[PDB]
Amino acid sequence: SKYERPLKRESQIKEFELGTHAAVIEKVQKKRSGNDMFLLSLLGKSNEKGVYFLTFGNDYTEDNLRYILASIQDNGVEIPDVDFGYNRETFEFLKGKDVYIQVEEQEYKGKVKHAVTNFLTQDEFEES
Amino acid sequence: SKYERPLKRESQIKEFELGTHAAVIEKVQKKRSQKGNDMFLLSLLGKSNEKGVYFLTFGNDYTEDNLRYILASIQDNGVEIPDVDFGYNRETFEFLKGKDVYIQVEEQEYKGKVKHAVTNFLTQDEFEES
Ligand SMILES: [K+]
Repeated sequence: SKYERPLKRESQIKEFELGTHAAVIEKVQKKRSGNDMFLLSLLGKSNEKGVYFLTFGNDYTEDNLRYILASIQDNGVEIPDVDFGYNRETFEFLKGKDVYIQVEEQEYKGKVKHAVTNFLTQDEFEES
Repeated sequence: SKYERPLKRESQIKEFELGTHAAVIEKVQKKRSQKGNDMFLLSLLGKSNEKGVYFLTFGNDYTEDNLRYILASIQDNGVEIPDVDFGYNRETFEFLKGKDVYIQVEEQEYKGKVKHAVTNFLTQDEFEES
């Protein structure tokens, strides 16, 4: 057969549209950049797919996890008295928790994506 | 203008087809039956945006086993089951939310008319068999 540039595969994977969304942290995976990381897979109400990298070791680590925990808290889950950080308690705790999320567009290397940027509180979600 | 019947629209409420599906427990709602049994109503969202429901009834002989089946399915989708007494309580209500499961849809009869209904929660093995 004469070669013919094939059509792009998985063009119709559901991604989040711009704005705020009620989502679930469907999955959590361990990763490494040097930096220790949790990869958070996010699932939308219409099976939209997004990801968020929680990076440990830096200055924003504590705050970034707090917002996640507050968003979980505001989706009707009690935050226990655990030492939250790069540990197994946290890894397990984040799996299958409802959240509010913010989705903005993000340029990288020419093309544009829809990136999950922040985890929102009840108040910040209701604003939008 | 003279009347012409508009074509049937699409159900934005797309129901589950028959057979087996992977889904997530999207929502849990506190209810009470007509008899007076406490109930959890589980909204299930399939991978193709299908939407079904399930009534977990407490205070009968089928309650304890029904939870095992749900909690086993949650366990096999990679979530550790905590050390709590499961029942009509905050800890159960909160835990079930947001969890991936395997379900089995079948034909049932509501007031005589047939409908697609979520019947069982499958372990990993059972899912693959289908
Ligand atoms: K029409």
